[PDB]
Amino acid sequence: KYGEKSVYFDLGEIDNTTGNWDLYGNDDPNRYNGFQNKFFETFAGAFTKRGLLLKFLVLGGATTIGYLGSTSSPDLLAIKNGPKQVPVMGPRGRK
Amino acid sequence: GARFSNYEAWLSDPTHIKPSAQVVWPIVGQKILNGDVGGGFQGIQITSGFFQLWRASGITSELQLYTTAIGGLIFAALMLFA
Amino acid sequence: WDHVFLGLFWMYNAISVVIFHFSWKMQSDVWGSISDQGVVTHITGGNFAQSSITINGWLRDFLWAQASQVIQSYGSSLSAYG
Amino acid sequence: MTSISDSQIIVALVSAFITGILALRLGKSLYQ
Amino acid sequence: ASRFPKFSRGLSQDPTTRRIWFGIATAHDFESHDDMTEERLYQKIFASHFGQLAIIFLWTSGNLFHVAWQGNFEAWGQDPLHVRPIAHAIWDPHFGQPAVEAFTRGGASGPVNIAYSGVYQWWYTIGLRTNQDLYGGSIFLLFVSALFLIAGWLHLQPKWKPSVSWFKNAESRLNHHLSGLFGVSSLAWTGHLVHVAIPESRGEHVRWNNLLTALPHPQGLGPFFAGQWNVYAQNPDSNSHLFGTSEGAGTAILTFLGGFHPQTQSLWLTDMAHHHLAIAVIFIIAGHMYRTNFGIGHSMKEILEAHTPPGGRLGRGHKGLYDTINNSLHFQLGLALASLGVITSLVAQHMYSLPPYAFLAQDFTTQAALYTHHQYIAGFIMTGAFAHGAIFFIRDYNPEQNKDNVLARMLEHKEAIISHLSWASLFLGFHTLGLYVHNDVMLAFGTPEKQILIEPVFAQWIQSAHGKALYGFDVLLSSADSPAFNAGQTLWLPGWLDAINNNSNSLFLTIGPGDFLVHHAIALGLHTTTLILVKGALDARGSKLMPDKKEFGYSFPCDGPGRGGTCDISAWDAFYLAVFWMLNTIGWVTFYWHWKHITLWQGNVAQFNESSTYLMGWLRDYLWLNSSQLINGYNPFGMNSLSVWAWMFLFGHLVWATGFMFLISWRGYWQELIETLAWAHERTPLANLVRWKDKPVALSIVQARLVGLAHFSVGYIFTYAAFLIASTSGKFG
Amino acid sequence: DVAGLTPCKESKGFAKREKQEIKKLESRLKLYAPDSAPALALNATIEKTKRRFAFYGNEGLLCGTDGLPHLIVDGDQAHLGEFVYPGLVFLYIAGWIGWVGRAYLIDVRTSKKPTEKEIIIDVPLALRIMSKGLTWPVAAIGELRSGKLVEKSANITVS
Amino acid sequence: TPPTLNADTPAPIFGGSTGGLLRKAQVEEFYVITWESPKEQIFEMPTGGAAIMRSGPNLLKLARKEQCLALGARLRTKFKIQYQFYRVFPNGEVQYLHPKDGVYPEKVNAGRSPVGVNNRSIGKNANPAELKFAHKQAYDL
Amino acid sequence: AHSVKIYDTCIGCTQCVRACPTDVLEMVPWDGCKASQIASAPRTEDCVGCKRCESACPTDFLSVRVYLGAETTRSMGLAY
Ligand code: CLA
Ligand code: CLA
Ligand code: CLA
Ligand SMILES: CC1=C(/C=C/C(C)=C/C=C/C(C)=C/C=C/C=C(C)/C=C/C=C(C)/C=C/C2=C(C)CCCC2(C)C)C(C)(C)CCC1
Ligand SMILES: CC1=C(/C=C/C(C)=C/C=C/C(C)=C/C=C/C=C(C)/C=C/C=C(C)/C=C/C2=C(C)CCCC2(C)C)C(C)(C)CCC1
Ligand SMILES: CC1=C(C/C=C(\C)CCC[C@H](C)CCC[C@H](C)CCCC(C)C)C(=O)c2ccccc2C1=O
Repeated sequence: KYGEKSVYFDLGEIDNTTGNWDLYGNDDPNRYNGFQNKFFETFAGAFTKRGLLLKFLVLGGATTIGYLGSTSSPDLLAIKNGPKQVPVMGPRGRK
Repeated sequence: GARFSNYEAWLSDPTHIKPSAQVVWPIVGQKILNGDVGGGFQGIQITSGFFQLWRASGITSELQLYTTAIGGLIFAALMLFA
Repeated sequence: WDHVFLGLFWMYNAISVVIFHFSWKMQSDVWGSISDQGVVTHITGGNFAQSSITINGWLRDFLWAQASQVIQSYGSSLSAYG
Repeated sequence: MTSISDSQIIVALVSAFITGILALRLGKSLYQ
Repeated sequence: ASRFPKFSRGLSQDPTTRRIWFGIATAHDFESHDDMTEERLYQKIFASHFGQLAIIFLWTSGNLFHVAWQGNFEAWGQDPLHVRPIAHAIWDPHFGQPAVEAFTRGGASGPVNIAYSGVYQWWYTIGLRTNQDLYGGSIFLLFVSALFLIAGWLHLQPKWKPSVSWFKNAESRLNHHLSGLFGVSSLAWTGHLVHVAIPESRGEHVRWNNLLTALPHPQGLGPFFAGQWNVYAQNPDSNSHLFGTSEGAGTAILTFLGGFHPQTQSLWLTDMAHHHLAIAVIFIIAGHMYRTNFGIGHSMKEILEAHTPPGGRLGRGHKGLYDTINNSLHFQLGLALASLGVITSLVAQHMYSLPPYAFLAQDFTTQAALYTHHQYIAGFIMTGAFAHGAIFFIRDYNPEQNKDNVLARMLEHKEAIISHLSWASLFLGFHTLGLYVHNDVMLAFGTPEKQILIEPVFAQWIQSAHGKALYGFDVLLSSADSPAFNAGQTLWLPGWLDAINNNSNSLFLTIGPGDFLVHHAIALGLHTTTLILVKGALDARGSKLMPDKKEFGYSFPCDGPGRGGTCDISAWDAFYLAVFWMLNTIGWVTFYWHWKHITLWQGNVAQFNESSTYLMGWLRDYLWLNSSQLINGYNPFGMNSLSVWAWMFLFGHLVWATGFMFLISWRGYWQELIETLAWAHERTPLANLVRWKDKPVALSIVQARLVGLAHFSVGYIFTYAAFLIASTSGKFG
Repeated sequence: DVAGLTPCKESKGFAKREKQEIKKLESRLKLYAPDSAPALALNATIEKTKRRFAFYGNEGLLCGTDGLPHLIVDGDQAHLGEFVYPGLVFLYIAGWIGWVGRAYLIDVRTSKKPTEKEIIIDVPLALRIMSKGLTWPVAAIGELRSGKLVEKSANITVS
Repeated sequence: TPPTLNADTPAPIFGGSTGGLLRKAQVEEFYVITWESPKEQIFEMPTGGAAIMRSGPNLLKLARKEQCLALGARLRTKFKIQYQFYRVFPNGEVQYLHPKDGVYPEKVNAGRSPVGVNNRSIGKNANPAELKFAHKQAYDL
Repeated sequence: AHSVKIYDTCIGCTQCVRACPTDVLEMVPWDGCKASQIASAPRTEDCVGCKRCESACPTDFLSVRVYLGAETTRSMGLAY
């Protein structure tokens, strides 16, 4: 898009020609407070690495799921509570 | 409905006589389809609601229905000619 | 043309669900027999509210229950329907 | 009258893990 | 090679989601991989077969372990007729308390599953008694699976890789396989029976610690080497014998009684011992037939060449077939699949009528499940045999080398074969459906005496020839003057006749007009499925509509809309069409078996004898009648133990319905819809931040057919399995 | 008798079924006037049922346990009317129709425009061919022996 | 013939649509079709809708070669208009494509060499079993 | 990456070239037919596989054949 006339094809401006624009992209550098950034970059910056994040996520999820499953109280889960009534006999007297 | 129905008997007793306007011939055991709809009549019970429409129109005899049928045939001939 | 061909199937689906809803709701909540003292007994006894919230409820209490008449109509005047 | 001991379950699980390692080796050989 | 389909370049370079689907779908077809040689093909197949063996043995070991750990095998053994076997325990976090109460069956302390595979009866019959036996078996099978995994890895190594000539040694492989794998295996099984399992049924306990000192017979091996083989059959078990105890127990190890054990209603163990011993001897003898390194024996190529009729009615005979079969893996696969399908159908037919396991034939649900399972397996196997035979015609067939032999002359009169099959199918269909509809009309009009009821006199005559004295034909074994009856009246015929004249078991059930009509419908299904499969196989190389189909492979969508339209033109599509007919035929067979046995077990055989002659009788008295407890598994008033089967029933109806969507609606609609979806995604704020890696496309035509058939078959199987299990377990009778 | 089947006249269950059907018809009859048309129709049905049962009993049909007639088709001389005679009649009629159709097709094949006669039937020629079909077995055997029934050079695909 | 170049010619009078270019044109090829009109006329856009072509040179960006060829076929058979189209790559490379030697493909022209021609009938192709464990396809022979 | 082959039974009626929606085919001078021209397929990289050329070919069996093969962003007919 040269834009001077009804011309919309221009090899000089190929990003305009192909319509490769940023619709809402905003590049103002000032968003947050300095001390907020200090705190968040100090604490949340540990999880930046991605392979370590994968390993930590998998190990933590496995540990949490196993601990909750194996230590859940009977008053919460019915499967751990177990049966409380007398069993019912089968049709032909088969138990 | 003028010739193969129990419309008059139904007119007498609307709440007990089942409407019926189709009668089958005795050929291969088809007799069993002629049910006991009431009014001393045997035939297939119909669900098209023509008896109710005719009663709302004020028709009380088979002669009026026969006249309407003849008029309908005349109108069919007129449409074909048109 | 093939889009119409598929729209026909989906129209069939929609209308089938609509007529099933009408039949069950009417039989369960409107139609019925009334006796002295104005007590109303419905054909299916008001089971639409509880049994229509599940697919199993439909399958058991509508198709299985209400098809007993069509599959037992042999030997009567309703045998043609079966 | 028997009910399977816990050490028997331990032995079964260890054997299953070894068999899984062997299966992993065979699958790696097939892939390559 | 670079991307996921490492074996395919064309699929690797595909920018769409079709790459993943087709990489999954073509992974195990080694002949199509890039740069594939014959040697690599054979070695990869051999290692894959080792892996399959390991998987099978792990499956068996898992069954054994889970039964030993969470099952009531010993309690069931104490009271076989009053205890329900336990398959595996349940740990579902999504349950509520009523379900936990409802699924606590057996003597368990929690929710469990009742087993319908019949492994309790099989394991009890072969001498297993406690949980330690099952645990030892599980550990041993783990070791065996590990051994096969090591074997596969080793025989893939460069030092230990076999050569192509080794894989094509047909005579030596058949000699070892026939001798060892059959005869020696059955001889070892006879050894197990005699040495361990027969003493177990008589109250003895023989294990590895006392195997070397517990004599199977009071005078062991004396008469065997003295020629007095009859000493081992002197004292069989009494008719009052109690299985597992010494009350009325004999000392014979190889009897030939014939019939059923009165208490367990199954075959005698000593009969089974002499059977497997005779089979072992026959197979070991039959092994020493083909020539190998020792200069004696037949040569299979020379046998095939010699057999050729003079006068040229068969042409060049079986000439050239040796190389055609040896060099084609698809020919071998088709032959193996056809044989295995026939054998599986034989197993299914001969196990319900001659139960071999103690306490079976009283567990009705197990019997029905086993029959249906192996019959569906057989149907799928037969369809696969025909499919891989069509693949042989397309890929491995060489017209010049098979010049005027039987194989080429089969392609020669293919139109005649297809025409006469079409005639047979049409004849059966017209006249069978006509009789059913005529009977329907007769009973609708209230005149059931006007229906055409035809007595199956040929099958009744055969039944009378076996010794059934109900039809009054008095022929062969039914005639006391027959030479056959006199010849057999001392060896096997007392017990066999007593079993066949009993009308409570399933040994040669009584038959009538309904049975006639159903065997005729089954014949219709068989001939029609054969029509479809044979038409696909023979017309695989080309037809009038498309004379060069062999250049387009086994599977391709179509040939375009030209020449009138060529949808479903390949042989793969004939497979696709025949799968539906296979499912329908097996459904008819299983429906017939299940209804007849339900009526037999309830004692009301008259309902089947009267209602099976018309189709409304089937629809009213089988399906609608027996679906009551199934559909009442869960209701607004609570839930039963049949809740899981009701849920599976609805699940199957749903999946079967979903398959119709892929079966009916084709691709272009979905492709355009996906195009609109892609436009929508590229133009949405906060969603443009995420980009797909593979361009989304609709499924392929063949892929759509396959997915529709898969959803269809899964729905079919799950629905019928749920209905069968629930309708047979709600009553247990 | 054959396969343990009793004759219909001797059998009980055949008579029970007849009694049940007559009783049902009379129960239906109880609702109408004696001289009305429904009564006459029901009486006609009753007489037809009686005649049918008498004919089935007297014709010599075997009867099952459930009380219904069964058919024997193995070739027995005492039951030829069940299968063999109607089979021969059907074979005659079907051979007639097939033979005359083939003859008409062959005669039309050599025409100015065979397809026009294929959709619009030449009624006189069709009637002549149809009337000549009485002796179709003799003509069929004649053309089978004369070598004018089958073809040898037909279109086939790539084998 | 010497293949033509590209320039800055006006586009047809179109009001916009949702059937235009997408990210594929940005990260892959897109196509441009050029033609000359004697008068302003209304024509149907291959992407849906109606546009007005200018008097003189015209230029139009399209996403597929099939769209360009369909529009050009309609122009030739309905307006008697000669047309060209090219292929444009993201880096700026331009490839001239349709009248490759200036003559439309349905007219025989000298200097063209056969490609893919087999000197036999379709029934003389070999058998797939003969070319087993080889990379040939029996129609490449 | 489909493959299009022309066989020597061609009569040079040019119908396939006119039917092609992506300009894959073209006519080439030839000897062996009355029209003295034959079809060629140089731009097979642009073939979509529609098989209109096969539908347009008058011959007992086709003189132009299309063998479907590896799929590409041009063969799949993708505008995105
Ligand atoms: C005596 C020596 C011997 C033995 C024991 C075997 C045994 C075997 N070979 Mg083999 N082989 C041999 C010599 C031998 N071979 C020689 C000399 C050569 C080279 C010339 C080969 C070359 C060779 C190749 C190339 C391949 C094999 C394969 C196999 C295996 C086939 C799969 C299988 O387990 O089927 C088991 C089959 C049976 C047990 C037969 C049972 C009979 C029917 C089917 C059932 C009847 C039983 C009864 C009714 C059911 C009871 C069941 C219960 C539930 C009640 C099998 C283990 C294949 C394999 O898997 O590789 C690992 C394979 O690809 N062999
Ligand atoms: C009865 C079976 C069945 C079902 C369920 C569907 C389902 C669908 N069809 Mg469909 N179709 C069918 C038969 C069926 N079809 C048949 C026979 C035909 C031939 C006429 C068609 C023809 C057809 C056309 C032509 C169109 C559809 C469309 C649709 C979609 C509707 C919109 C939607 O997303 O629904 C939402 C609801 C569902 C998908 C079902 C509910 C979700 C279930 C309960 C599961 C969800 C949770 C699940 C457990 C997730 C966990 C998974 C994990 C455990 C692995 C949906 C995928 C339309 C479409 O594309 O939609 C835009 C469309 O245009 N179909
Ligand atoms: C002149 C009539 C005629 C004749 C003699 C035959 C003869 C034959 N047909 Mg054929 N057929 C015909 C008409 C005819 N056909 C028509 C009209 C159709 C279309 C429905 C078919 C469809 C058909 C199929 C699908 C099959 C046969 C087969 C066969 C063979 C076995 C017999 C059979 O299955 O009959 C079956 C007959 C029918 C299904 C329909 C019969 C229609 C009757 C004859 C009336 C039509 C003819 C005409 C209207 C009569 C008026 C003529 C008048 C002007 C004089 C045999 C060669 C089978 C075969 O190949 O086995 C080797 C087979 O599979 N035919
Ligand atoms: C106000 C006014 C006015 C007006 C008027 C008017 C408007 C009128 C009208 C009128 C009219 C408008 C009339 C009409 C009539 C009609 C009729 C009368 C009809 C009838 C019909 C019938 C009877 C039918 C029958 C039938 C049936 C039912 C079915 C089918 C068959 C038939 C057809 C037969 C004027 C102007 C005067 C002025 C003054 C004032
Ligand atoms: C396509 C193809 C294929 C396939 C094929 C198939 C798949 C077939 C099948 C077939 C079959 C599936 C068959 C079956 C058969 C069977 C039989 C043939 C049997 C017989 C029997 C008998 C004969 C018996 C007798 C007896 C009796 C009755 C009684 C007792 C005694 C005795 C034993 C003597 C292949 C691969 C080759 C390749 C080429 C192509
Ligand atoms: C619905 C439908 C689609 C659209 C359906 C698509 C694109 C499938 C999308 C499935 C999504 C990705 C979910 C799949 C979930 C499955 C339960 C698991 C898939 C298999 C696993 C092994 C991954 C087609 O593309 C089509 C093409 C040709 C004929 C008929 C049809 C057709 O019917």
